[PDB]
Amino acid sequence: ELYENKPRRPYIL
Repeated sequence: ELYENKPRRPYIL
């Protein structure tokens, strides 16, 4: 739901 703090690259490329 709410946007949480992302770490590195989630799964993007």
